Amino acid sequence: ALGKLQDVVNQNAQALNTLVKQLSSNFGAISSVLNDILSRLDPPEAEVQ
Amino acid sequence: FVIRGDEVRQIAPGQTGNIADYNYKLPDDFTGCVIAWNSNNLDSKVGGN
Repeated sequence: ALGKLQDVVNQNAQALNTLVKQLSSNFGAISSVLNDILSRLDPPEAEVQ
Repeated sequence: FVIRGDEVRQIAPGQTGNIADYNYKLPDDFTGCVIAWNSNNLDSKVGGN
């Protein structure tokens, strides 16, 4: 019966997780971590990715 | 200023090198024009300039 409510929660929760997981995505960049790119590439090169 | 031919590429936005790092750096948002012309007849000495 409470699904309607539970449903909502999950959606919201679900969204956040997706959002968080997007931080683990390259999107074409060499890496998904900014610090790694900065440490491994100079700003002229790093900025591209 | 005066450089060598190989260094000509270094004179540009988003460039790295001895000249760019230590001698003359351009901003990433640089607006202007770069004009480089050989000056061998003017800047070369037989014994070494």
